[PDB]
Amino acid sequence: IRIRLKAYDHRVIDQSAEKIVETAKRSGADVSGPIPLPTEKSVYTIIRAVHKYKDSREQFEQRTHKRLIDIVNPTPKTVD
Amino acid sequence: VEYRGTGRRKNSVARVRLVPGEGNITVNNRDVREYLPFESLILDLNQPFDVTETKGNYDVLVNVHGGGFTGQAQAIRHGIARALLEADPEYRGSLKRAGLLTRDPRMKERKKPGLKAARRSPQFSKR
Amino acid sequence: ARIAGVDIPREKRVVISLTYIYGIGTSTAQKILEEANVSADTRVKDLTDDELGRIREVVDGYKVEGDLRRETNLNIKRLMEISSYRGIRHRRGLPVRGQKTKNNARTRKGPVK
Amino acid sequence: GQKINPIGLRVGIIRDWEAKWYAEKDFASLLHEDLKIRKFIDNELKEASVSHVEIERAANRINIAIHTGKPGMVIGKGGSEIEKLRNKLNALTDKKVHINVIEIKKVDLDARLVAENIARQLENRASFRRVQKQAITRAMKLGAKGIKTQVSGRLGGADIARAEQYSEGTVPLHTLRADIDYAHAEADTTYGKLGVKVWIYR
Amino acid sequence: AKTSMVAKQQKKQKYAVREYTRCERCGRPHSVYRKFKLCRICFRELAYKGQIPGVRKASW
Amino acid sequence: SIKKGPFVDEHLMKKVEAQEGSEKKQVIKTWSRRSTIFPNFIGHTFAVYDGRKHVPVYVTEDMVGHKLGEFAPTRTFK
Amino acid sequence: PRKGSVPKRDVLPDPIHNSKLVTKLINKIMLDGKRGTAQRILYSAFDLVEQRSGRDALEVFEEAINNIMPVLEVKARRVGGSNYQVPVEVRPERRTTLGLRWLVNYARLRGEKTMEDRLANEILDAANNTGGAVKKREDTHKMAEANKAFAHYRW
RNA sequence: CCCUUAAGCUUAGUUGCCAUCAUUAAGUUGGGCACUCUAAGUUGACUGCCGGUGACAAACCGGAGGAAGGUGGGGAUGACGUCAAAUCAUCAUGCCCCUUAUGAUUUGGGCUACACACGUGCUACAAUGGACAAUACAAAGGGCAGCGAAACCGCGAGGUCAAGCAAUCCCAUAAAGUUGUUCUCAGUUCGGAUUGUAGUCUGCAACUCGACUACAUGAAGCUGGAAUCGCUAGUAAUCGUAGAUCAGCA
Repeated sequence: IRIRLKAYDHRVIDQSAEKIVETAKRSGADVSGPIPLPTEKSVYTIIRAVHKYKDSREQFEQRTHKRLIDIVNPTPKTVD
Repeated sequence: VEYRGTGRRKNSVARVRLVPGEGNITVNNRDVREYLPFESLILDLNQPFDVTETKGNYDVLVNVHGGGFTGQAQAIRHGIARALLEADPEYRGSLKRAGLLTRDPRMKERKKPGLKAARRSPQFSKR
Repeated sequence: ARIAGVDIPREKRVVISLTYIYGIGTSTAQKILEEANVSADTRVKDLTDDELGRIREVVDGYKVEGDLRRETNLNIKRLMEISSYRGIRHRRGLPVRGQKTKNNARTRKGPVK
Repeated sequence: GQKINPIGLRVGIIRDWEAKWYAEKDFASLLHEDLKIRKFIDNELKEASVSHVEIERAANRINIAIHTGKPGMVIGKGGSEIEKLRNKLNALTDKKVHINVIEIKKVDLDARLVAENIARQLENRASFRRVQKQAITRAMKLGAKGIKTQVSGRLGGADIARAEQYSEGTVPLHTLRADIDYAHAEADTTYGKLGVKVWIYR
Repeated sequence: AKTSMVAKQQKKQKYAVREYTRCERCGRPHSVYRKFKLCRICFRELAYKGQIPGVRKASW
Repeated sequence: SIKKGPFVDEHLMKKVEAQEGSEKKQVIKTWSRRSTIFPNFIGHTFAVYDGRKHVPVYVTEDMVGHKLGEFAPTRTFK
Repeated sequence: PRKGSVPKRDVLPDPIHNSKLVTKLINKIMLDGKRGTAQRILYSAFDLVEQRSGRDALEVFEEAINNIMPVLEVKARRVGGSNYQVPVEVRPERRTTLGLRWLVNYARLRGEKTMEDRLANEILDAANNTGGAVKKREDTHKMAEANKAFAHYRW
């Protein structure tokens, strides 16, 4: 089933992992617990000076949080 | 028994157990001299035994990985020190008048964006 | 000394030290060693009487010419002398190559700085 | 001579990364419609008190929270205003559905409406000073740790104009963790094109 | 053009690649990106206050 | 360059083969430098220039690996 | 650098030569940062020196430093009202740390074809006096051994 | 102060790191343990009286110090105002102008190419050094239009673009310090400049409208003027996997 987890903040994907685990925990299954993954990032650099000014440039990018979870008990107890 | 053979320096870690009985440090099914390129200092990576007054104490079953080779070594300045410190718990109050038991000296920094090479920036043509 | 014109130097290996004489040299010289027992010996003045005969009868039978085709330069120029390229728009116009004729340094066509 | 945007730094850290969603596959064109719907309460609503906006869509389940400005005068009667607002929103294909409402208060508490509001009542040949200082007091009378409002572009009645910034002491910007905020006033009338500056502590 | 070179680009000048990316609501041809479909000073306003997510100004 | 489709023009070489009825030579006039050529070129100029006219060009067994007006003057030294 | 008092900041360790001066000169001769290359030049090129030059460079390393290191220096130091230089006392970090580069600037001097053998030929006709390595030391050290100057200065 | 690395409780202790199990070509199949920061939500720190007093006027020194020098490198942080400049030209401008030409179609042409004198970023100017070769390490973009494995076309400006498809997982010789084939100081097997042959592949068309190149044309060259280049740790010496930008190429 290799269900996925994907985000951009460091508080919206821990919730993803934890809360799908719990949704499966609230009812009977030997479903899997929290399996966190590292914090990845998505860069984007570009000149800001309206003219030909450069080298006064500060790093500018974003953080793409990507987690993963397994559902290790397919059940009619807590599936959807 | 010596567990927690650990200790890292310059983005290149290893984990080096220590075995009760004799002593022979052995990374990646090789020796302290036949995995590092030539770098005549195979006995140096184990001077954490020659600042120790005894060297052949505990066999390893070590492992490696990393990016280069210079950072790969000189961390095992702890590959003995960490597990060795742990099993021999005498090793904090008698192991620093040489400078072994814990050291963790330097590491890396950010390649500056727009500059030639971090510290190196656009040079001046003339004036 | 014998392969084409003369080539004198010693103490070195004959395998690629052919670079002097036009068309071919060193690189191809050590890559064209397609004969019966011809090879670099580091004794350019020894060990050689008849081997050169066969490994030269090739160079005459090597219809790909070398020096003999030094003139394919001149003759491909001859085709182009209608102001086209490499002879008219590169020799009759007195310009440089690299298609940076002049933004960097240039000694071979313009030898005067 | 630089105090850069804290609209542009204090995001996610305390005030949170506003634009919200991932989308597994549709990446460029669910945003090809987002500026036009997120800025739809400032373009088809005529830049009216919008304090901040948002986008939220995966799962093909869009909703978007919004102040709805100061509500009641735009809404009116029985709700036959915002139904046509939704008529104007989704009918692209299904774009910007269910754009909900939590009401907002105190026009003179927060810089966002104040910005284009004081891009309005200075330039009317009235001693723009007399009203500059007016909404300066009215929003430094509440009790925030100040609002430093000042006109930077084209004061006066004579030709050659400067950036005279008439601020009032203290309104921080270097409380890196807390939020300081810039809501801007890009307007004009009869005379050139004007510039004003605003900085609040909440 | 710039204020009239919008259709020429994002209409079909009849080859695969004669579309050269330009800021969505602008005309600047240099400094652009497809999956952002915009530019430098025709795009920046967004990651101020959050209209683009997870964009911290520094500290990778 | 490549093999497999020298890029004989559709319009241009149509103008040739159907204007190559007789020996009458009306060659290009095309002020265009993009063509590609056959063995059946028959005595005529080209116009491989666009200043304010149309430029006579090489006709007989000219440059043989090319697909354009390689010999056509527009400028020189000064 | 408002302050100063900086040391060598290194615990000179050696491989299998047992010395504290054969590890502080391995980085000076280290051509374009070559550890093993210089390590093989200090265990096979510095050990075969006797075969080529004459004597080995193992315990004769003190004769290639003590019999070449100068004392009086040449640094401008205004004092009183004129303009005369004053020599600094040859200290361990200002005589052995700077007086041990007699193998990097002299490696490209010996004109004996083989540069590797020319680098090992720096121990011959240089360990004593009147050589090609102490020729620049006699034009410096011997310049203030009799002509005394200010003694109540700061340096 | 929130953050980039940091003994760390750990935790993803599955694709993770491999003492415990030898079921481990990167399909870390594995315990679904760890063995340890490690894969961050990083968490600590600090003048900490400090061992001292300056005779005291606070501080700071340092006894070695918590795993990181006195704010933890310190990332981000940017006094008034000087600067008629930074934009009328990539952007938005108050301002008036050619108006079947200054726009305009592809273009002829052209911000590379002369008749020259200087600024440019490194590889130039052999006795551990090329044309040349068996060939250790992966960082980190990636990739829904991409990279090519172990094997490999190794002649480049890649290709079948075939298999794992966000820690991994593809560019894998990444280039050197690892044995160093090869050319004993003649412009000499150092050369990739022109007088030469021209080429990897994606173009609606290389004559003046870039390349670097291998087929190797063997030139600039042998330490430096009135005229020039990193600097107390891995930053640079040298390159380095590649490519954002985009149908060629840093």
